[PDB]
Amino acid sequence: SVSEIRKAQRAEGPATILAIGTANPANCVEQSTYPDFYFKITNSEHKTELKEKFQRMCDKSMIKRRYMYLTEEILKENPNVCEYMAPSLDARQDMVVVEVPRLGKEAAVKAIKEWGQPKSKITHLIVCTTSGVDMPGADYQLTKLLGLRPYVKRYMMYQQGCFAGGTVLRLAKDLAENNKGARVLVVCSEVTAVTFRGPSDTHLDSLVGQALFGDGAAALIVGSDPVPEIEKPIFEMVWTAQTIAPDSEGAIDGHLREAGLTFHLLKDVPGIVSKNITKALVEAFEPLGISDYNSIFWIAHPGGPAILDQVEQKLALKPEKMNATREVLSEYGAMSSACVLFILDEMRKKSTQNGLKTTGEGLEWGVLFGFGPGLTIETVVLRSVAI
Amino acid sequence: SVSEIRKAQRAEGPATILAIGTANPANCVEQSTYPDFYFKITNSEHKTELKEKFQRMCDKSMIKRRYMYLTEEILKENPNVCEYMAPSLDARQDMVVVEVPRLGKEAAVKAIKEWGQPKSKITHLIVCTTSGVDMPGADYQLTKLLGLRPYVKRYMMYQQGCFAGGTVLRLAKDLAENNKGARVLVVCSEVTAVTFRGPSDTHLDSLVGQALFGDGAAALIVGSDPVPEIEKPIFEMVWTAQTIAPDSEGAIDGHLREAGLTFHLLKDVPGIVSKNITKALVEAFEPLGISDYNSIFWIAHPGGPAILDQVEQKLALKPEKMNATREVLSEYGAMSSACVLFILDEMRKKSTQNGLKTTGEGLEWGVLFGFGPGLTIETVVLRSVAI
Ligand SMILES: CC(C)(COP(=O)(O)OP(=O)(O)OC[C@H]1O[C@@H](n2cnc3c(N)ncnc32)[C@H](O)[C@@H]1OP(=O)(O)O)[C@@H](O)C(=O)NCCC(=O)NCCS
Ligand SMILES: CC(C)(COP(=O)(O)OP(=O)(O)OC[C@H]1O[C@@H](n2cnc3c(N)ncnc32)[C@H](O)[C@@H]1OP(=O)(O)O)[C@@H](O)C(=O)NCCC(=O)NCCS
Repeated sequence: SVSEIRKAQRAEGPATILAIGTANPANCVEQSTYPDFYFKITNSEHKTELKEKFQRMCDKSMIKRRYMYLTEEILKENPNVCEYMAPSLDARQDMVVVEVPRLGKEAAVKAIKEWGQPKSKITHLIVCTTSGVDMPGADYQLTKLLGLRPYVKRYMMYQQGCFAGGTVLRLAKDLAENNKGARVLVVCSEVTAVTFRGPSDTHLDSLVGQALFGDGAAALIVGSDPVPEIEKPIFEMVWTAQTIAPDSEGAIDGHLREAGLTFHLLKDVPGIVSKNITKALVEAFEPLGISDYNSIFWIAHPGGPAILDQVEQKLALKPEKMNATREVLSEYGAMSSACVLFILDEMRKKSTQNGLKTTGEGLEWGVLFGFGPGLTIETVVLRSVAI
Repeated sequence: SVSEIRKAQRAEGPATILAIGTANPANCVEQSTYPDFYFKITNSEHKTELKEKFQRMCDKSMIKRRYMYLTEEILKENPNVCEYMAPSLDARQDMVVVEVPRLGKEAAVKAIKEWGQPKSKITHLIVCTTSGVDMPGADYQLTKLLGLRPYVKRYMMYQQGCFAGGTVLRLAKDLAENNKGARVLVVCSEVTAVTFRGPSDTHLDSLVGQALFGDGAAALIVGSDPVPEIEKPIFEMVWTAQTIAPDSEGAIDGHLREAGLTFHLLKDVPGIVSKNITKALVEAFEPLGISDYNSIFWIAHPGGPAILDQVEQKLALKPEKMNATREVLSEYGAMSSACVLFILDEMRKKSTQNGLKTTGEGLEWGVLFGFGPGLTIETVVLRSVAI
């Protein structure tokens, strides 16, 4: 009886990513000229030293542009958003409670189109965001916007931060694998309207966030037991882990206050990530018998370029390993949770477009990393799919 | 290879609740005298009509007392919290970012003691709260406070609302069932310091929340494949669902603003719940061949007494079905997500104490309901355990 129900209820194979679709606000912000725009829009042109400092951060960022919900016209109507710290949460919340599900919606409609199956077959819905919170949440708004069934099972992940691209995958794996037929829509939608703020020379950590963060959503359809020649696997999830690096208390903290979401960097993030990445890698791939980290395909949250460079240096990865990750950093900036999902998209499209044998750059096994508050490391083990 | 990994990775039996422990702030607030305390502490004694209205709500509430982090001494130091709508989120956040994990901690240490196994066997941690958000979140604070392993896999459910006692169970089921050996610590910790506010005669819905909400945490250890005679099952989870009632847009909304968390009731919650409960029940128990709702044991989020009375009337449940739920309402008030978990505790202790044959009041099959924003209904199907 209960064991017979349990056997009939559960799926059989590994959770598989079966579609990926992305969206970004229409406003494109060039990085090259960004320090002049940002310092003028925040009435900080008098702060010469600080500005110079910010131009060096933007030039070193390895970001060419970012898409941003916030425009100059929005910023001229919200001077409290332009100050470093002024009461402004109600204004930010009003932007992102709407923008998050609207952008989410765009991304999900593309993934759903790629998937090709009836949206009423969507059984579970994971929404993930670091901007804004609301009740009913963005999961409820998206259910309504997309026309999903009313009984879809919802997972609203609010205020998670930069590692949550790995969390959503970790979550989606167990939902798809334990429920026969389940098809998970995963939406990660991040708008920086909640974090934008003016510059202050005693809060340079906050200034780094202003050079690096950008907006965007990605959506996946995740499922086990794909219907062959009807659904088309892209990646398979095999294993996951989540861990907190030692000696990293306060490395990446973010508080939602009356003045919005503030971020504070209190340790050395690039050096904590580098120092701990090997540990993560051995815990993942030692049971797979693999020890050569240039033989797997990589996905790494690009929390800025120094994380990437210090991980590549640490392990002696060839320069090419981080190509997809850096191509996403270049074109969109760090989109918090959505970022690693754009990198899966970027990798599978490039491998397919270039005639490679797998969606994992020609390779079989892959890794995806999420880095963020705690200092937290999310690891997902992937296997590519032939062709 | 991947199928062999998948077979070795997954658990076998149904997710089982193996310990439950609860905690509440030490301040006990009598309901009988509460309208005099509340109207004086919010400088609203001049509002006679409103006060009378509130005394009738408190007398009708069927709540004898509630435990509250907020004291008069805290309230005299935060007059902005005492007003209906004054800027006060930073003050509330500072209370609940600390109180949530501290209260959570108390509850979890009791469940962990009851469970009896090494805390290092805790593989997953679900924290659920509707009060406050922070990064790193309360999941991270609790990992640290309890000494859990650094690699515990964390699920931070922020700003979920009153149905999330059913969500956490739905989540815990799939984590325990898909991962061999996994042992889930589930903590639901709700402090109303984020919602307390003064009275306003054009916002009576907000006034209802002030009569009903109270604080508290509950913790569970959830696992499949219990080790017989080492771990002691209390309830087994068989099936879950989550759904959004038709025609309920805006029934229970809650916005986190600069003035704190506000709640708004825009429809008839008791009549929406009653009207839809039968549907939920048939979707759950029709595949079990059961149609007599007095033959299963009940657990219902007591979002106030009218929900309970209108559900009991609708279905013709004997008065006794809602005994445990109402005993928790009586002693603690509505503790949001934690509430239904206190009711499982209350039911299994009473059945054991009174010599009944199961922990489900002598009965085999049971149901737990979560009601909240959307208008959302969470259903969990339970089976009791012998003795
Ligand atoms: C910011 C970044 C793009 C600059 O690239 P870079 O290769 O490191 O370039 P540089 O070393 O010349 O330094 C850039 C500026 O960062 C500033 N900076 C970065 N972290 C700082 C900190 N904790 N305190 C003070 N300044 C800091 C420096 O003052 C420096 O300005 P400078 O020219 O006056 O000296 C790189 O530092 C980076 O990727 N940082 C991100 C790390 C991170 O934690 N991201 C987390 C997201 S919240
Ligand atoms: C509040 C409650 C405890 C009172 O019990 P009761 O059996 O219904 O008692 P009564 O019908 O005499 O009414 C109590 C007061 O509720 C007030 N009330 C409740 N909902 C209201 C609404 N939407 N608009 C105005 N007043 C409302 C009434 O004005 C009434 O005051 P009264 O004596 O001036 O007329 C019961 O209404 C209840 O359980 N409400 C909860 C429903 C709910 O949505 N909970 C969701 C949590 S956010």
